[PDB]
This record gives sequence, C-alpha cells and structure tokens, in this order.
Amino acid sequence: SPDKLKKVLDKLRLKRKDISEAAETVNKVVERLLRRMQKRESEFKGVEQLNTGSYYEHVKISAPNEFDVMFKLEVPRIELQEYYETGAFYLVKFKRIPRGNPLSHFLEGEVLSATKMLSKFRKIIKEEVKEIKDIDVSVEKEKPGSPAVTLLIRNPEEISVDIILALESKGSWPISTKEGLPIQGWLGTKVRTNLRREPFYLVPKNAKDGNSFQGETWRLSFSHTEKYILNNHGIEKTCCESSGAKCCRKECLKLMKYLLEQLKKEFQELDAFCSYHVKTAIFHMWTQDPQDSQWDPRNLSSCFDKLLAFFLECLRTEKLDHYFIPKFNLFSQELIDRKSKEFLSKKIEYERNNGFPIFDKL
Ligand SMILES: [Zn+2]
Repeated sequence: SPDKLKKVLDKLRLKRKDISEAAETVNKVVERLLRRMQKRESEFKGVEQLNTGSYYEHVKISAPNEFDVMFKLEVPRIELQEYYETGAFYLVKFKRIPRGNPLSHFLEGEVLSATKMLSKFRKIIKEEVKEIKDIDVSVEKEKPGSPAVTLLIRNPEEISVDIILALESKGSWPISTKEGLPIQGWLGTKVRTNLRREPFYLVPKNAKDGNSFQGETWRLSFSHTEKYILNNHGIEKTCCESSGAKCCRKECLKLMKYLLEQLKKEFQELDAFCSYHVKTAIFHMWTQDPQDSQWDPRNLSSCFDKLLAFFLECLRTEKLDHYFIPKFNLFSQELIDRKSKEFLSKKIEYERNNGFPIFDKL
C-alpha cells in the first residue's frame, strides 16, 4: 500500500477539482477586464496578464476562493536605484525619454510614486468593472497597507481576486542578481543566459522602516522565471515528459508547502513564513542535487526528508538567500524573529518524528 505522503499528494491533487469552476470564472472576469483596459485610452492601455502558473506548486498559500493575478505593464527607460543594500527594495527613476515620459504625472520628484500610479490603476479598474453586466464584479474597499486591487466576484458565492500591478523592464537584470540564478551545474549555462535576457518585474511593496519613501518602493519579481524553472526542472530535457522519466521534484515542493500551510493554520506564531520560503529552499536543493536520479519517485520519502533537513538548517543558521538576489536574506533577524524560527523548527521536528500527524486532518 501507498504511504501517507503519496496519499497526501493524491488528496492535494484532488483539491484542484473543487476550485476548478471558480478558477474558470476568475479567468473569464480577468480576461474581460484586460480587454476593457486595453480598449481604453490611459497609461495602462498596454496592460497584460503575466502568466505565473496556477497549479499548487506555483501559487501562494490561499483560501480556496482566493486568487492572485499579476498585471504587467511595460515601462521603457527605467533607471533603477537600489533602496536596500540587499536588493530587497528599489526606487524607480527614469533615463532621458525625448518623446516624453508617459508616466510623468505619476512622478514624485525624480521617483515613480506607486501611491499615485496605484491610485489611478484602482480608479480605472473600478470604472471598467462597473461595466461588466452579466456577472457581478465589484472592487473591495481599499485596505490601507495593501497594494492589491481586489475584485469581489459573486456568482453567487464570493470569490476574491487580488490584482497586482507589475512594472516590466526589458533592461539587463539589476546588479544585485549578478550571482543569482546559480543553475550552471543543473539547467546549465545556455539556459541561464537565455533566462537572463528576459524582462524582470517590479511590484510595489512598502518597507517597514519609517515615513521616507513610503509608497515609492518596489521589489523585484521573477515569477516568470520561476514558472519556467518549475516546469523545466530536470538536468535531462525529457524529465517528466512522455518519452522521459518522472522525478519527485514538484511532489517534494507540494508536500513541504502543504506542511507549512497546515502548520500556519494551527499556529499563528508562524505568520511571517510563506510558500515563497519553501520554493526558495527547494530551488537551492535542486541546485545542490542536480541529477534527476537524485529525485527518483521511488525515493519520495527520503527526498522529502532531505528537503526538511535543509529547511531546518536554514532556520537554525537564520539564513535563506533569495535565489535570484543572493544578499537578500529572507530569514534575517529583522524579517523573522529568532523565536519564530525556533518555534517552526520545533514544529517541523515534531511532525517529522511522528509520521506527520498534521497531514491527518481534512
Ligand atoms: Zn521531472
């Protein structure tokens, strides 16, 4: 018979079925909205959905009726200024644009104001969504401190869709990423070169650090690159394809994400942890153990355990480098209290030694 891990994987997959019709309504609405926004004359006319993946391995931890989508907007001629030395935050300035900067009126001094740009973004979405007549779509009351523009869809049960604006820049990647994406021994040098020729994204995010520059800071996003890696994750090109062999790489990611999700429900001490920490850890593990034969499906329980051990060691050393931005320590004392990491370590060790009873629930 199958062990608990395989049962949990089966159950996780079957959950996709309960979310499918809502997911379809979401795509319907988003696509209508994008068309309306693309028809209209505004600084957001060029907006498009950035595809980041929708399966459990790709998305953040969420309620079954909560969705997130990123709307990307190409912004030519950005001059980036590192705001944090780690590369955690940036200010957005501009180089010379002889024909005129189309985002000119979103500037505050030399810097692009996320506050001004999001305010207009919110206003336009609210106006267009009012024109959707066949399905009840409104905009949730703005949550001070949250940049998402949240759609509420009622058909007739309520679905929430957080819309996140992402600036698209086609310039070379920021200097803070120079040693990031360490995939040379795994996906290799040509893939790394190709991936780094793609755009990078900037998403509005406030730092929690005083009044100066609030509403003017952005963090980098590589959601596109991350999707690509998740779906092209083998040293062999045929990994998980029909004329290749399956590996257990995504299964380990899913198990570890679900472990954290279930733990986060039980213990609000774990509020500062998110699925991105898990995805980051596993990117590092995929780099350390690049061979597809080091992720054989036969070895699921051993591979999951070596991922736990790795994550536990990141917790113990208080260090988990962003995979794209090596100086950005996601497990710094300032982002996550030492006592929270010690608490999570203790919970993980407990689960690992008792056959994962937290997976026994619904
Ligand atoms: Zn594979």
